[PDB]
Amino acid sequence: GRSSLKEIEPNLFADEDSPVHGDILEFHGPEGTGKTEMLYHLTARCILPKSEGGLEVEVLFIDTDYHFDMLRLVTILEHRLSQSSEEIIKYCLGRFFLVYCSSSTHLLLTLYSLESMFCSHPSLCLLILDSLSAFYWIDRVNGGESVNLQESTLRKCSQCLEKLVNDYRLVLFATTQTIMQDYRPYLCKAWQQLVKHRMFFSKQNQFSLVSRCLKSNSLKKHFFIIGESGVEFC
Amino acid sequence: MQRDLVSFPLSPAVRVKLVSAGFQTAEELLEVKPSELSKEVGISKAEALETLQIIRRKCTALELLEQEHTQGFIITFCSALDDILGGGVPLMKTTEICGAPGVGKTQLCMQLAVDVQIPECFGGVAGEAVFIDTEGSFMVDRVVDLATACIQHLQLIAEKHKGEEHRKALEDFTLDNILSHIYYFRCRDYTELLAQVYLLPDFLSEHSKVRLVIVDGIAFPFRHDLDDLSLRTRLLNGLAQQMISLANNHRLAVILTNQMTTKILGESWGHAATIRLIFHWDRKQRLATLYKSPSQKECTVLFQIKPQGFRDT
Amino acid sequence: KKLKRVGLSQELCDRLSRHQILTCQDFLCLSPLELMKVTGLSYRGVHELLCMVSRACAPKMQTAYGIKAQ
Amino acid sequence: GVLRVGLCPGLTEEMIQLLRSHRIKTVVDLVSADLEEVAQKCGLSYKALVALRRVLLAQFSAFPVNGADLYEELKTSTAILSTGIGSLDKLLDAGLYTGEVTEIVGGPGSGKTQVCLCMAANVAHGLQQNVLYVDSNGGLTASRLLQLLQAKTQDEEEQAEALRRIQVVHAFDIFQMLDVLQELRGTVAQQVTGSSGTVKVVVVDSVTAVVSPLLGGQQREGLALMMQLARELKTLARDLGMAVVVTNHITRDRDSGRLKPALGRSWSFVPSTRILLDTISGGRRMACLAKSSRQPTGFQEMVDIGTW
Ligand SMILES: Nc1ncnc2c1ncn2[C@@H]1O[C@H](COP(=O)(O)OP(=O)(O)OP(=O)(O)O)[C@@H](O)[C@H]1O
Ligand SMILES: Nc1ncnc2c1ncn2[C@@H]1O[C@H](COP(=O)(O)OP(=O)(O)OP(=O)(O)O)[C@@H](O)[C@H]1O
Ligand SMILES: Nc1ncnc2c1ncn2[C@@H]1O[C@H](COP(=O)(O)OP(=O)(O)O)[C@@H](O)[C@H]1O
Ligand SMILES: [Mg+2]
Ligand SMILES: [Mg+2]
Ligand SMILES: [Mg+2]
Repeated sequence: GRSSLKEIEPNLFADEDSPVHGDILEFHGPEGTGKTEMLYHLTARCILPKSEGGLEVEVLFIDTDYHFDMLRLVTILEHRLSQSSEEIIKYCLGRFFLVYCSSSTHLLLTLYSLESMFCSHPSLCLLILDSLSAFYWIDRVNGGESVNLQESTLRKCSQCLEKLVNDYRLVLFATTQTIMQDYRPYLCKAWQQLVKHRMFFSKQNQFSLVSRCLKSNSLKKHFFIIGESGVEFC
Repeated sequence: MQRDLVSFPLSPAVRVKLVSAGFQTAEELLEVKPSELSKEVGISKAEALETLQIIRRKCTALELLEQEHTQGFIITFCSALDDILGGGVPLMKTTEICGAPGVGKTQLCMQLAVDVQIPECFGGVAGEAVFIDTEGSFMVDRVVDLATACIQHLQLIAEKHKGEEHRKALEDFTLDNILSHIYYFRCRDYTELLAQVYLLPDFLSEHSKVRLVIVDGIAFPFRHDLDDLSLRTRLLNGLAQQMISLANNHRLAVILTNQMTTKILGESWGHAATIRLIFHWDRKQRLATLYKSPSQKECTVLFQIKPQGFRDT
Repeated sequence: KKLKRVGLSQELCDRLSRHQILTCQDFLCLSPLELMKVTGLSYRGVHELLCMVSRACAPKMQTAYGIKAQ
Repeated sequence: GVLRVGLCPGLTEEMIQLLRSHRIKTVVDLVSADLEEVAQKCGLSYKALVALRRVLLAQFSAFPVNGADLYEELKTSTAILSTGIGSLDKLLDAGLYTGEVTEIVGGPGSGKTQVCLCMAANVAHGLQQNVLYVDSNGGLTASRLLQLLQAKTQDEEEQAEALRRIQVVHAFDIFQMLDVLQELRGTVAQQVTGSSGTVKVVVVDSVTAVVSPLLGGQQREGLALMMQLARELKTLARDLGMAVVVTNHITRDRDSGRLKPALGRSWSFVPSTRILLDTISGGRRMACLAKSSRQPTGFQEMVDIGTW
């Protein structure tokens, strides 16, 4: 049974005591606001051993910007651990997975193959997708004036994700970018009908996080700072 | 390495049809004959032939160092100003000369048109000049004074070299021959200047001996009304990469004269010149400030204009 | 000056007119990427069109010797 | 992409034509379709379709790699390249990193080209590894490189050896530089044991010179080209382990007096780190991080181009 969202992050989901069944969340904000820092915070919580405050559940990470900094992750894990050593961090990393996707078609091919991963790793109960909006500009040109043609591949990936999230009760933390102009939707409808919570990031170092929950149309606000130890919720 | 069709210069409409049929990388289209590729997609045989042509179709620092020495610098008869520039106005690079009107930019432009024709055996470059005049300041009779004066100066050295080959290059160097290699171009509006700049890469390929291109006036004296929309697409893109590439493939020097700047036209303009000089007054005495350069630190010098032409103080 | 006098194909001229382009001046103000969109031509093909259009307005060359001799 | 003979064993025209007739053209449709409706109906062997689908899916998809295994490779292959300028090296925390896209910002004559030449000379002489300098504005000057080399050593053989280790290329339009980058990628792919080359650094002088013309009007063809260039640089960096360096202009947002890059919101997400250069004197340039994944921003300091 997947752990409830209120356990993954008590400082964001303080009213989600029920076990999760295929929820989806999204991050949105300008550059250098902390979207990738949060994914390190959540990733650290889920791979650390239970003796050190973690949950001990594997994680899968999908990258399409090539911005994943291995050193920045490891420096966090050594800090958080009470007594960090090389032979300890090895096991902490042993529950982390990574893939790179170069184009929407490559991503779609990867998704159809990821069906085999979860059939072999039942503990894999988290899924992260960085910069879902990487191929927007390229694809919007190859599709011509016909909107249906512009979004064809992005729609298929959306239909694939929803199928994976429910067959195995995962949590998807997608990430997007502020490319046009608070909020300005540009992705397809086949995807925007899936997101439950949409969270926004701002800059002033103090970072302010605003959460909107379309499940109940409730708005909140949080604060946090980024230090050498990672994210700290005020 | 799976080149992607968005990186190729294929026409936008044809690319849409190609991708819709399922083609993603250029490596797929290499084997298919043009006859079949015209049927799988809704394009004509001519397009099928043009497309497959695009799909299929250097020097180290040591080598560039050798070429840099050999390619002579253009002198200005001002040993002071020529000293800060490193020897003279260089080839394969763009230069700019800013300054308020009435300071002598056109005099320096004219003096360079003559100094590019000096024979090589005196340390010159032996090239012809192109003078794209936008302000209509060209005065041929002035070149005569700058020309005959230079020959007299050139004559005063050959007598000390005695029987060297200078006595033949001096015969080759004459007033009529000098004036028979200065090409004029009168532009009266932005459209004419754009048209001329578009055709210049052709005019230069026909005359391999040209070694200096001058653009007397990058900003028209009366940019007004709707013309301001025409100025864009010339300072943008046009006069930043057309002049650099033209001045490099043909191995020549380009000089742009500017009038707006007057102190020590678009924010991105400042990056459009490899070198930039500024002329201004001080106590009613001319100055030649160097403001930007990737090989010479900022410095200032003095100069004066005499009937004999550009000269030191 | 109007484009149809320059020497462009009649068919193409209509494709331009449907975008509210009538004079050579309007034609020159567009960048190469725009002209590709509004013509269907490849990158090199647009340069040939630009050369053709400019060849009807560029100034006439004049040697310095000639002007001195009037 | 589109199906073709030889893309994998077991494919022929007499079957590819059947698939094409049945509205199955590319690999995506083949793997996203229903095989039984195509096998029992329309007369195709179910086992053959399954085998073909699995082979294609395996061949044209990513394969997840554990974190522990990747950590060793990263720690062993990653390296830090000194930039020569001692102070700026401290600001960057030992300098450039292999596998990331670095960017430099600054107005006219703020030392963007001088810093690039300094890194090129230092990498050519100290570490003695090759360098590719993609020049888009004629900034490169052979004499300045020789001068900066002389500032380090006086031997004439060492200088001659160093100057032959720097390749120079020219690209004054978006397509030429894309061709150059793809050619470099192909050369590195083919040459697996040619250590005589093995470019370890890339310097793209004024990446804003070949992108600013493409942007303009209501068209969107320029954005796709810029993003294609960004993907090219990203793959060059990450996949091949070459410390790419880029140079960009600056501008002031109309709403406030702050400085920012010039290529817009889409570009700002590309670089993995940014260094802003500004003037407070011929030299005495001031540097301060504006973007990084390992240090706080806004750490202002001083450098002097008069010596470097
Ligand atoms: N170790 C650290 N100590 C202090 N501040 C840090 C540290 N690492 C990163 N930061 C700061 O925290 C922020 C990091 O943001 P992050 O890496 O999450 O970017 P992002 O939102 O993914 O950006 P983008 O999408 O534009 O690439 C930046 O302000 C960076 O300066
Ligand atoms: N030999 C030198 N000694 C000292 N300073 C020098 C030297 N050569 C150049 N400079 C300085 O370098 C400055 C030019 O900087 P640089 O060539 O790096 O500009 P840039 O960033 O490429 O500019 P642009 O935006 O126009 O491309 C000159 O103004 C001068 O101050
Ligand atoms: N034959 C000459 N002898 C001395 N001075 C001259 C001669 N011809 C022009 N000048 C000086 O040059 C100045 C004009 O410079 P000009 O060519 O207009 O510069 P710019 O082109 O930058 O405006 C005048 O003030 C004039 O005094
Ligand atoms: Mg990020
Ligand atoms: Mg004048
Ligand atoms: Mg430069």
